[PDB]
Amino acid sequence: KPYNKIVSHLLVAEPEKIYAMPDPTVPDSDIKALTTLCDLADRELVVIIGWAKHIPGFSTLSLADQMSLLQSAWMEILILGVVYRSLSFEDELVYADDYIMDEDQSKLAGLLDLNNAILQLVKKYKSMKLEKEEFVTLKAIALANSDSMHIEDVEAVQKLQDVLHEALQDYEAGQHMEDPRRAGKMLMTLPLLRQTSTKAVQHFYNIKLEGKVPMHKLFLEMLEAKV
Amino acid sequence: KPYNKIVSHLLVAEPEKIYAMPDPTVPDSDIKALTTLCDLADRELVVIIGWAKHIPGFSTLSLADQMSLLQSAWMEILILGVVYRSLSFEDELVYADDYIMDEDQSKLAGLLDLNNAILQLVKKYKSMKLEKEEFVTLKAIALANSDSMHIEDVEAVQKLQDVLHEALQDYEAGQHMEDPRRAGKMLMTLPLLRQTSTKAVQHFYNIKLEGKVPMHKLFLEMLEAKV
Ligand SMILES: CC(C)(c1ccccc1)c1ccc(O)cc1
Ligand SMILES: CC(C)(c1ccccc1)c1ccc(O)cc1
Repeated sequence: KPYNKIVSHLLVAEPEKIYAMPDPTVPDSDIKALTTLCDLADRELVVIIGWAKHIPGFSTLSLADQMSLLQSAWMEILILGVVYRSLSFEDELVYADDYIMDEDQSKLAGLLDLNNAILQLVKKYKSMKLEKEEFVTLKAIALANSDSMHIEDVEAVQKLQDVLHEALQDYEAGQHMEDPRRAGKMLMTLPLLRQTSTKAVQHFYNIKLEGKVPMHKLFLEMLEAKV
Repeated sequence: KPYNKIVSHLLVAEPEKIYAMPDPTVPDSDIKALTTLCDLADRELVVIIGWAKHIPGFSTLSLADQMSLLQSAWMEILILGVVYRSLSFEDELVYADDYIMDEDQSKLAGLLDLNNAILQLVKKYKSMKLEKEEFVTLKAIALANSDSMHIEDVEAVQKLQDVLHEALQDYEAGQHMEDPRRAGKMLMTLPLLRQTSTKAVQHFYNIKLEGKVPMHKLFLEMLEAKV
């Protein structure tokens, strides 16, 4: 009862920060902004795949089921990261330490509506005082609960959901006795995460189809996955 | 402890069944199918607005906040209804007793992908053995948790969420002692409901823009709401 092992484990499994490194030789444009974001996402995806192996039971799934979960959840994981990094900021999104977007920049990149939705997620989590413990557990839950149409072992995936849900419940029962409904409140933030992710995916799929922004192999693979 | 009053209340507040009444004089087409569905939805929307007043604290919200919740949640409520009606069927959606769509009909109407997503929701709820008690409580939660950008009294809306979340938790603690994580499992079905609803809204917005399917006042009002 010092607190949940799965939560502790997810905390130590947390990947190091990644830099966006916008090209200082390129003039600022919508194409620059979007090229930078997609490049950053491609590198994050590598780290996410590595991170997932630390989740209890994930590496025991078939490679196919592992990839199905990742192909469904990837954008929710990416978004939750930016959301968390942005918690101590106001009306700004911390994509990286060297890449913090305010309203004007979002307009320039054509991302005003998308970044406003992400800011809505930030707003909700701020008022809830989302902790790192909660963030890492929610990223794991979003992976397990990602609703892929293509799952082979449905029951094993449901088991993984249950293991991580239990970790959230246990953590909340021990750490937040003042609110016995905090775990459920955390789970009730997942629909807006799903909604914002669905919008981000279609948006960047549209950018992919327009052909003006170069994208790397892994990002494209994730983007080109079937719903 | 016979069981939760809010749940009992929602049960008696449950609206009577509505008929689709496809026009028997009109030849079957995609336009007929979609005209019928949108007409049915328009009449359901009237009943949903009436139903919401029975939810504790809802009518105490300002008219603006009431309408914001409804304009964000309406499609999730409509979808959850079809999902529930379809639970004892296989690969068919019971839009109404006189309007049950199989795969072929969905293809004809251009709804294959949408109806497959709704069937995924059905599949999950079947395996969970979703009860009417749970269905009615989830419709209410989806309304309160609908994530409108336009809320005036955020704290009152959060209170409504909490009241209905508490009802779900209490019901599950009393009725399903074999699974102390069933309430959370119910909440973890809301992201796919949100996802499917977002897709249904854009789809029918596209149909609205094409101008070939006539739609009524209230349905259009709900469709024309800002995200
Ligand atoms: C490019 C992408 C997918 C993005 C950018 C803007 C809005 C939504 C997603 C992104 C990139 C990096 C990241 O950490 C999170 C998301
Ligand atoms: C027309 C609409 C919004 C619909 C139809 C097909 C797929 C998704 C939504 C609908 C209509 C009636 C209904 O009970 C639930 C949904």
